[PDB]
Amino acid sequence: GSQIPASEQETLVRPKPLLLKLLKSVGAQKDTYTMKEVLFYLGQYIMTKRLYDEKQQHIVYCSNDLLGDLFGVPSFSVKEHRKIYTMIYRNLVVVNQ
Amino acid sequence: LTFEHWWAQLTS
Repeated sequence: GSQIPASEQETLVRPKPLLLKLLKSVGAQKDTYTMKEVLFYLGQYIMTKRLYDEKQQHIVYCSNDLLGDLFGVPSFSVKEHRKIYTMIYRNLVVVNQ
Repeated sequence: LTFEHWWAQLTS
């Protein structure tokens, strides 16, 4: 299933300002998280704003969203696990690996 | 097929 090792999913991170604001918009309460929590809130964010395509729900559109500015892409496929993590890492600092 | 189905696969 997941293309990301479980151990990496437990990496402790400190999101940068903009990403932090995005997570807090959906309930996030901390300054540091594990990647698993970052991915949880990010999912809630996309689900809530309905950024995914209705017909092909793995396609996410973000050209007119803060998420687009954060990922540097107009859209992406949820199926590209490694690519999503890579885009996420540029918006945070790794605390403990 | 749903967004959450696909999204849930990223996490083990």
